[PDB]
Amino acid sequence: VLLLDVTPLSLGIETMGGVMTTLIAKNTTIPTKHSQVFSTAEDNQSAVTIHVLQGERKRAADNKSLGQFNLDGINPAPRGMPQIEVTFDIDADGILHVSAKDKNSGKEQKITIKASSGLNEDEIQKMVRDAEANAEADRKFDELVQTRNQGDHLLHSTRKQVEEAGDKLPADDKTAIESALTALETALKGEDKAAIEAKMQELAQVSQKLMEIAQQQHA
Amino acid sequence: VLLLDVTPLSLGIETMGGVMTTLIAKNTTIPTKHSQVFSTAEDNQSAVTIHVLQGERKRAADNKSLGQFNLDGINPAPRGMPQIEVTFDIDADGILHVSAKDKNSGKEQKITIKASSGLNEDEIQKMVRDAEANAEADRKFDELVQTRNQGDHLLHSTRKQVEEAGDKLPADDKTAIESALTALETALKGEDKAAIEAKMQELAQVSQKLMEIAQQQHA
Amino acid sequence: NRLLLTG
Amino acid sequence: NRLLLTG
Repeated sequence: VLLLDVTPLSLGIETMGGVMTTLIAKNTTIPTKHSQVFSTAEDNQSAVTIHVLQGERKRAADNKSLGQFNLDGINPAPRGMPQIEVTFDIDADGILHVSAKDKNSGKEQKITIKASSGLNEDEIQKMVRDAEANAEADRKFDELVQTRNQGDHLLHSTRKQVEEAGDKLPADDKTAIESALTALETALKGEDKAAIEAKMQELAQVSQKLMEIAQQQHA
Repeated sequence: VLLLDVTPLSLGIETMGGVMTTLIAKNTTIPTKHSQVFSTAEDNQSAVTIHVLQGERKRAADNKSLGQFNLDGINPAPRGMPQIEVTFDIDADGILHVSAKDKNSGKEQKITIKASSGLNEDEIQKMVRDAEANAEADRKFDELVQTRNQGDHLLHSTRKQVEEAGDKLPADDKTAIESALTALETALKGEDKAAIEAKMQELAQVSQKLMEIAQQQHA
Repeated sequence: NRLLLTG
Repeated sequence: NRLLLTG
């Protein structure tokens, strides 16, 4: 009552795009337990890597790594379908227990992190400073990743739809679409937000027939 | 230099789940212009409603509505494929210009909001208070929506995959899957996070064959 | 990827 | 829906 034991920095994991996703927010009082369900980034992905982070930055690499572990045995499935439940649990002793559980198999892997692990009071100070000092740059990184991720969904989806469409798709249309997917894929390999959005726009402008087919196909 | 004109509250729009998505953060200095690309929530959706909000709450209904407008003319497409670019732009005069543009057609609709619109200094005060007073409840709503949205993706995806699979899927498997989809769909109609996660888990446990087929189908 | 509804 | 990679 005169004091309360809180998390000095945010705790989370690295997600697609190299962005930190927070499971336990800064200044949360312990004990505390939070969970979130994630999925795979690639089709037929057999394992996921859980990279535990401490910090306030948006870029995962800009935060303090507390450790990493893998959860394997994920059964073949389209990407984004597997259910990997990640749980962060800080007990009365300030020990952090991170678990990843495949909801299909029930398979689970854990990493335990001592209360003394992480950044010390000075590092914590520098961290809170760096974050405020770079709120803008992080916002930019934040939007780029959102763009990359949207373009990646578009690329992946469109390819599946072209396959499902087959003969239904006119030769002219398929030719424009496949040229646009190549450009989009090359763009995603970069760091230029505008270029990625340009390629997505192109794809959107030439995929109108494919969109109708795909829509009708499941309607 | 002695003063700077900033946004007292966050500005954004309502997204699927009835959650507020922020385009311009609290205390941003103007002029300022930010954009984000959204998509449709339903297959063959022909229009989207842009509901402009001012506030710090996670629940859209808990924030101040600044107005709404529709962007129609969206061409038939699977849900989540259309590219609707939403731009919030606050000029030197403090006037907010919100635009929604379909990247396929280039069609665009806008709503202009006077610098005097929104919550007054007292309301702003009450708002910042309410948010801190309800940070926990909002975190809960935040996770429920994330769950609802994940279950909705699972329901939608699985149904498409069952269709694409057809004969490839064993009678026993299809029967378990279709019973699980019905349960999941009923669960999404509720407010119980645990129930939705239970149904998603069930689906994950009985969809392992479908997952292999769907994966092989596009591999 | 964030979605909007038709109102 | 947030995704993870294989490391």
